[PDB]
Amino acid sequence: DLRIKEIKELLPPVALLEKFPATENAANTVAHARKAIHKILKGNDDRLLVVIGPCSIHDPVAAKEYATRLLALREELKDELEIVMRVYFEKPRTTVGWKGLINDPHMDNSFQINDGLRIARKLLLDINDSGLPAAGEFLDMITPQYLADLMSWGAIGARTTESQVHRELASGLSCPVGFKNGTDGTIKVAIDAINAAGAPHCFLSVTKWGHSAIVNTSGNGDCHIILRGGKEPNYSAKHVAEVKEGLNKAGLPAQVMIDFSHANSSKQFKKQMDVCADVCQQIAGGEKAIIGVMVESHLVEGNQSLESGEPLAYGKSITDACIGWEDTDALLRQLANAVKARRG
Amino acid sequence: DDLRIKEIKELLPPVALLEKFPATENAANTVAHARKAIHKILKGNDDRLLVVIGPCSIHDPVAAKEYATRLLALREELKDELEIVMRVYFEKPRTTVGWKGLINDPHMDNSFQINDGLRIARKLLLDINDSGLPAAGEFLDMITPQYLADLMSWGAIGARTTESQVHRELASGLSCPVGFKNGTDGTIKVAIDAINAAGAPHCFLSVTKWGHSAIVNTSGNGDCHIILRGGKEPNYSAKHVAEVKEGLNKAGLPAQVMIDFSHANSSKQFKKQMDVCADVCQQIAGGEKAIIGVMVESHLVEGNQSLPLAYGKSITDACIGWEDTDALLRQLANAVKARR
Amino acid sequence: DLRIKEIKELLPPVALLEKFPATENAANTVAHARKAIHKILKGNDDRLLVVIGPCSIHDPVAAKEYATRLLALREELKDELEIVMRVYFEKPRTTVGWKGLINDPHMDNSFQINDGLRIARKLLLDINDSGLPAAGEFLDMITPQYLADLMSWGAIGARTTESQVHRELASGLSCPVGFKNGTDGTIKVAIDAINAAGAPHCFLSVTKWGHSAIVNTSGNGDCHIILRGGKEPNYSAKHVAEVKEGLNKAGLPAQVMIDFSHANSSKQFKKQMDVCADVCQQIAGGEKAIIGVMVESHLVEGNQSLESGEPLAYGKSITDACIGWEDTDALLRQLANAVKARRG
Amino acid sequence: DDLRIKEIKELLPPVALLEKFPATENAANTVAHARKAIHKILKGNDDRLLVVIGPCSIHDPVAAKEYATRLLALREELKDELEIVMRVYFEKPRTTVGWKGLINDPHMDNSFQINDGLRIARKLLLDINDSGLPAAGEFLDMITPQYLADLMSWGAIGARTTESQVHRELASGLSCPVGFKNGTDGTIKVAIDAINAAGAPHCFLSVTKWGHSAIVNTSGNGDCHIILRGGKEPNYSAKHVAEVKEGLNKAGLPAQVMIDFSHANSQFKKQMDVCADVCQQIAGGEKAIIGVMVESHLVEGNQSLESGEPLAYGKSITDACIGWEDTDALLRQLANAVKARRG
Ligand SMILES: OC[C@H]1O[C@@H](O)[C@H](O)[C@@H](O)[C@H]1O
Ligand SMILES: OC[C@H]1O[C@@H](O)[C@H](O)[C@@H](O)[C@H]1O
Ligand SMILES: OC[C@H]1O[C@@H](O)[C@H](O)[C@@H](O)[C@H]1O
Ligand SMILES: [Mn+2]
Ligand SMILES: [Mn+2]
Ligand SMILES: [Mn+2]
Ligand SMILES: [Mn+2]
Repeated sequence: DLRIKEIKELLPPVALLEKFPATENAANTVAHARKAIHKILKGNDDRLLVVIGPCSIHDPVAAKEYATRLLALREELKDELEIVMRVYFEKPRTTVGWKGLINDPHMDNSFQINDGLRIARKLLLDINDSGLPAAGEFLDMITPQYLADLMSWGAIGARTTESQVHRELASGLSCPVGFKNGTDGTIKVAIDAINAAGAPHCFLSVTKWGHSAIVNTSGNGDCHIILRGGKEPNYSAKHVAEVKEGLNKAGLPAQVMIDFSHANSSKQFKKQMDVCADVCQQIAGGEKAIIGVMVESHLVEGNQSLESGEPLAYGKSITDACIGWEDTDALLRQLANAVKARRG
Repeated sequence: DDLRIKEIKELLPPVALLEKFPATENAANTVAHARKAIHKILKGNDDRLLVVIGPCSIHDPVAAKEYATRLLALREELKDELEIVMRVYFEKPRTTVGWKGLINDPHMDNSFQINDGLRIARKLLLDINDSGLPAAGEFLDMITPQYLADLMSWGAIGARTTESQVHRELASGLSCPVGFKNGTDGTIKVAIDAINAAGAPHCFLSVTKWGHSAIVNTSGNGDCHIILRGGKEPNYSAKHVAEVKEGLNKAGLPAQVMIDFSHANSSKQFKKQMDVCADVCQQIAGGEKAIIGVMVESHLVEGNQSLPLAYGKSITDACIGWEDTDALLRQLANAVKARR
Repeated sequence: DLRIKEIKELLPPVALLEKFPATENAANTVAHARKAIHKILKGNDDRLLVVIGPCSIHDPVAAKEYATRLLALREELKDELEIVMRVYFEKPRTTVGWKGLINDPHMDNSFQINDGLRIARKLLLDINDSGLPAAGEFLDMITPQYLADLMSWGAIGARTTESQVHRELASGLSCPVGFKNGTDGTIKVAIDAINAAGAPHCFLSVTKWGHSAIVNTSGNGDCHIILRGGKEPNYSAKHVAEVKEGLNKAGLPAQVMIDFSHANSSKQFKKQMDVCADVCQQIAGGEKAIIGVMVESHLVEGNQSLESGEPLAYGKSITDACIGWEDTDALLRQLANAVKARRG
Repeated sequence: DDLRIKEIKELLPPVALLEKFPATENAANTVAHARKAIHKILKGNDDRLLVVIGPCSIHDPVAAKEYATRLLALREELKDELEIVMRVYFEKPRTTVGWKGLINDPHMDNSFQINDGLRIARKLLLDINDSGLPAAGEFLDMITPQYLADLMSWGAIGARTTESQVHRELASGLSCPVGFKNGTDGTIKVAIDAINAAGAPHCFLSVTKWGHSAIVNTSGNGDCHIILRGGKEPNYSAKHVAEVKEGLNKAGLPAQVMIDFSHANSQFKKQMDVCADVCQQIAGGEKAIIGVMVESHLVEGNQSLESGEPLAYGKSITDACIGWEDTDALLRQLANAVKARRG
């Protein structure tokens, strides 16, 4: 082990589950949201799943204010929207940068992972306990053991849709799971992923106790595609119809989640509003295959760079740029009205 | 919690397999020598060719040992041209579902006797290395590596996981050199990004030799390289090799490549492997120095079969047989002779 | 494992440490009480260490009511007495019986030890946070990692004083440790234990992660004897003189803690008051060797049987009989008066 | 706080030693048959005598295997009268300090190479059982047994821990029979309590074969008995045996004893005198004596490890033992006393 420079103690998941147990409210929130999303995926509910929130969480105070504002819209638009808050801790990049809230909660490159896990789990508990469901991103096979019991929906990392170990992971998760399409806009890997995750699997994994074990999963039938764009945006009606034809040819439900950001928005946060406009039209004219959307959203629009010896703007992303609260309110109201038009 | 987790069973920790199956002196010397040789080839201070060759997947230790005894003869004969390393792959990534290799399911009956699989796999790897033959594997599983990596002289991150951050992290901490396949579509960038990440230090969650999760800090691995394995069309041609060399130079990496003759470079047809050998041999005989290694899917008997089984025949991808193997290795040795 | 019927999961110490961390005041209570006892054992404080409280804890509610009453007397008498509450979670039996709160918190042979550890640590934390230090018998080889950081003083029981694993345990404990003499009255085993515990040791133990490990200890110089009687009581001046000589002969300071209960009362709880009368007269008369006493004390006197199935009376021991609160108050004032007269 | 904890180092979990040194078929058969034979002697359906004999402590695996081969000859030959089991103890519980034994200090230099020592001790136990000779251990810790107890056909709880609840818990869950030494006052009440305690089921914390702590439940071990080892005076006479028997009957326990010829009942050669008295009792019809314990080595006596001089071969570095010639004689005497008791 000449390339392993140090090994350091890691709190076991049981220690974070005992320090931060789900309240009865928190567990009810997760349970209710997982069932609602399942009913939507089965086609038995016609509401739209909306996953919306910051690119990444770097400040629990701002995240709790965001959650309060979002929860108010969630109660008001519940007839049309199943609103879930995006609670992502890290923005994966090949480029250098902040490794996110779990790795580096103090944002200073100290890799204080035990602190990060405590802060992240406590934030998830508080949001769920307030009544707002949470959506997560699964980047690795160890982190989910500390947090997934507070997640109502998750996304597998776009760079690991094709990976057997991430698919094995999805097949045993208690929540619905979204797989992003290919970076060139094709959907073949994502369909392979939905199929693989829907099968039972046996593989190695760390347990709640911090020990590796052999685990058997049931398979996960609540997996769906996330359209995030290829070279160009792929949110249009032509693209949606192509993806629906692929999903039918593959014997899968012809339903999609559309990610309004990044490639689909051309990497300018404001263009999420344009994607909204298009997708709302598709929903208002009777598109039932669009069962969800994902939006990058924060209190304060835009973004900022993390800098040594310097304070940061409150509520503003330190990773990718997000729409701010005003646009977020308008966007949610637009989608709600679109869901209405489609129904009567 | 755990409504899709059906069962949780005990798993031997790496320390028990390391204690049951300690490296002999001979196995350890084999691994060290082979790592130094591949490092020398990668530093450019050796004109020989790294040849990673053998079954697509191990599924029968007895046939594997016959193949190794046969391959060891040629490794010895062709020492001055080739650094021959046997494919000993215990883990197989599926396009969707299927048999995942000896470790996951040694009895090939969906009994998933992974403690058995680890015992069998380690014993096989130890005997091979102990006979003097170095070994190569794909590192797919995040947990299994600690049971075997000390007996591995070279590793691969598959095409379907080259883009994975956890695999890049694992590579940053391995004691052996590592090849990264190109993407399934043929994309070269993902692999260049993996090489850059694997050479950097990382800090991440992982599992110790005691079976416990821990925080690990790695040093970074400078001995990583790309493996051309094809996309929609093959990418072994001199044109593709030139393009990849220009990409590596742009990325500030050494302009060096290993060429996988199988998978999408052979269009999943085992005989095209000899066709690619012919084409690749020409590049090497004409002075191409950027080709530092190749990989070939080879077995005792050619072709493949579905999962009693036929002896010497692959139960995953189709392989060339022993006779075409001998001929291929001699073709590569001759091309190396000519290059210098 | 033919005689092993079942193996069940156990929360690791870090889980209990994370769920119930020491407050600042709890940690201050432990640090100050250990320092004050060390000062007494070094000869630099003339006050009396008093370890007093229930034979066993079986009910947090009565334990906390008790703690409030004792805290008020610790505050009023602290110029004379260092009062430390008996908070015993583990009981050694002559053959079989209820082993205490941790082993069987619901007192019904359901052995819900994970519950018992949660209950026990929460209670220890509440008592220390209130300002009252706590004493415990260290019987089990695994439980200490869940509690020792909240213990200001520990006892190795008469039945285990001779035990090498218990001496090793003591050699690595952060708190002072008393060794009872043997059940037949033998003094030499406690003297040997003190000497063994003062040396460093290397032995197998379990870590805060719940894994077995090799540990090295520094040795514990804050060990002393506890006189608990034998076939006959051994609290009297004749016996104290013999023990001081025996300690000096073995190169140990002539210092003793006197247990008023167990064999020194012939298991008759009211006689603790007679032991008290005699020891107070020793202390008031000038006996410096008596640096501590121990007393079995509860809200209500006497004891009661678990086996009858009757609902338990409040504040009343289910193990050895104890003096009630009124006797306890009179006893603590007697001891404080004796210490004052010893100084005068 | 951990002020008095200087260092924490890695420990192989039992599964690692079990995987490196698995029981052969022969070792397993030896353990099973010896345990069943001792159960039959304790239930009173075999008239043979349990003989636990061998070095006070094992410090040299080579010498132990030679003694084991020598004793194995005597086992087969006297097998109709005696169930011979080798004493394979790794340490001498020492009043307060000294050489700590093979598991702690296999290299005998205070380097505490416990992982080495566990390997060496499991390998020794495996080889001895595999050859056909059962082995007897002393259970001092609650972690060591997990590495070794499957290769043990009988065990003793140390006299300094007979009273200890945690060692009684351990006994209640052991797969082999267990003896409890008397106290030191030569009294038997703590040992009677230990047999009653260990006979009951318990629930308690223990370390598993995976090296993790867990909650275990046990069934209770009905195969426990007393060992008479003396105190300030020897307790091996027929008078003492009669007192112990009335005490066990009064407590509702089977009236049977094991007599330890050494220690306080002992002067290593006085063990030969205790054999002399014990044989007279057994020949004269004493059924209650179901076993004996004898400290024996290749070479009689003992010797000091803190001298700086090379140790003699096959000679104890702890308590003094009888040597091989006296060992053959004692065993034949016991076989003859058992013959006289029977026919
Ligand atoms: O500081 C929180 C910020 O939230 C924004 O959405 C809002 O426009 C700002 O006025 C400010 O309240
Ligand atoms: O949240 C912890 C995770 O952090 C990621 O950045 C990393 O890729 C994983 O290996 C894991 O350590
Ligand atoms: O066999 C190892 C044992 O060694 C003993 O000397 C010690 O008292 C035990 O704690 C245990 O470490
Ligand atoms: Mn983003
Ligand atoms: Mn293949
Ligand atoms: Mn009591
Ligand atoms: Mn001895």
